[PDB]
Amino acid sequence: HMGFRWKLAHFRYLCQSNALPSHVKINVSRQTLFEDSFQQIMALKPYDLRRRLYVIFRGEEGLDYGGLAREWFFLLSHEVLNPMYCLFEYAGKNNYCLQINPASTINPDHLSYFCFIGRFIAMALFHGKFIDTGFSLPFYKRMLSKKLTIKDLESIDTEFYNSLIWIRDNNIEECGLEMYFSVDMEILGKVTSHDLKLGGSNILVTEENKDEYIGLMTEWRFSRGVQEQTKAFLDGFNEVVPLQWLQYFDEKELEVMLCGMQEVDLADWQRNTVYRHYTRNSKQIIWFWQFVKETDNEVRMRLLQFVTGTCRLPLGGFAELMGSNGPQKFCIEKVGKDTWLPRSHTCFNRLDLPPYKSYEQLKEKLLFAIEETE
Repeated sequence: HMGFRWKLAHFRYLCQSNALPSHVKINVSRQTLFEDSFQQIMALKPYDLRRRLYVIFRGEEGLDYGGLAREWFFLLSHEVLNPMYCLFEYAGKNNYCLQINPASTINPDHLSYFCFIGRFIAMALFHGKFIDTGFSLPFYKRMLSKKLTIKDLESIDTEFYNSLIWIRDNNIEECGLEMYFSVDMEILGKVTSHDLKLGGSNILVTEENKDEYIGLMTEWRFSRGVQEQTKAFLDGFNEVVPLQWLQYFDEKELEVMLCGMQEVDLADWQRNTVYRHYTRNSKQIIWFWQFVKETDNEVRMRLLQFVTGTCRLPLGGFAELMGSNGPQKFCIEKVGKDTWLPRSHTCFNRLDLPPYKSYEQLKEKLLFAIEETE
């Protein structure tokens, strides 16, 4: 968003100064890639991954170049991320980035594999290698130890989000009663209970606490069924790249560091945008497009994650954007008044754009929302 270039160079320098001598060799077959990569990497010390890397596919091919590193991180990235291994699964369907599968527990060694994946993604970052990862912004928030907001919820469970929203800005009734600081959970035949805090199953939710309740229910919704997995992943990543080295980045910057910056096709974007209470002839829309045309590609990318929840576009361009209902094109809807700030609903690839009075005001308001979002 701003001094991102500086933060990036700073990270690069940090990795360079921490580089370790000698090297590590990785011998894997083009179709046993996942399993052998796992065995070899886990048999090495985590700091060994900070040494030079020599990946020799014993599909016993070419001669030389970190093009194989790039291919490896690319390939393995799709294998580890492939839901066929039961570690990760897909989000809002038939879409694409991914989520830690609560049922990974089937594999009794899933935690060993999550540690491996964490080491591998930290390794990619340490060597400035890009991966086709599908991690969500909130997962990145977790990596950075940034508290999840109720907005983050909106992009994961619209139903859960709607109930917590009501509980928030609204006093308990005509729809509300007794709720406690516990959750009476999922997957297992027991009919049991989980406390959100010490003795929580006995603490009634009131019109004074409810704010902590909301906080605790949000975090629980994100890590439910995946706490162990998440911890295993972060511990592995941390041994290779200390999470502290990332403290200056926000979740949107972290995503870009892993997938890489890409150019946005403005014509594809414009012809595949839909509108609500706005038209291509609305002055606000004419200004919106003039604004996207004028700014940096980095601003464009931040705007995409603000609205869609990611900087990555599916194969096929904007015409293929998906929601949790199937087709969900980029949408701009008019709301509130010119004094409001723009807002978004990533689950719907929707931007709420107040009817501003001038280009300058639109520009100023969008930029603030795009960068200052937190």
